Amino acid sequence: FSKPFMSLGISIMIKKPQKSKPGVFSFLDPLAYEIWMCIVFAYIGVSVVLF
Amino acid sequence: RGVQMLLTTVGAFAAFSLMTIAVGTDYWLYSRGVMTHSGLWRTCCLFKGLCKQIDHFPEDTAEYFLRAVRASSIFPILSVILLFMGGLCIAASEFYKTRHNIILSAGIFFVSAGLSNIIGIIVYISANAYSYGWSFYFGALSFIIAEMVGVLAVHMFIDRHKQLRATAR
Repeated sequence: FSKPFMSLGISIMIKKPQKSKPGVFSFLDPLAYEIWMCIVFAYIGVSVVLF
Repeated sequence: RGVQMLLTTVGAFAAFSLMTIAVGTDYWLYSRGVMTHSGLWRTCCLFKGLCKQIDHFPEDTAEYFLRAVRASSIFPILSVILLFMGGLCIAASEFYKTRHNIILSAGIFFVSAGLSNIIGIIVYISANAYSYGWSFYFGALSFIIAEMVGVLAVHMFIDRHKQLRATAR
């Protein structure tokens, strides 16, 4: 054999994750998409109580 | 005059009908081991076609109390009974209006029935721990119509009280 011209080794292949961040859907992430409806319902109910 | 009373009456009737439809079936949706609908009494799969009462209450004391409330639908059934009682009171107050103060108690009972129905919706949403049924949205819309009908009823009551106060002088 001659001298090695190209050195190499064992590496790791991943799925290469990108910045796949949605838009308006990212806003209502942290609490729920269903507790907010009960919040608005209690809002209009308390307004009914005040009126 | 009669137009607002008739609109309030048909709003209460539509709210009672949507509350009955929310009691009936298709309240929620939950994917079993395939999708399956539920109406707070029995679950029905989307083999296919069979239905059974899947409202089993067993598998601190606050967890047992919340499970007891979520069992057998203590809040929304009494809420619907109070809505029917408020509708009967509004029907008794529509014809032969002798006492001009029963409409206030009927509206207070109607607002309390709406608040109890909202509390029962909160209990059923809390006990759910993937989609939702159409009768849940129908019950929410009936809660909206009930709130608007309560506002219209107390508006007509304060208008009648102001008319009686203007006629008393």
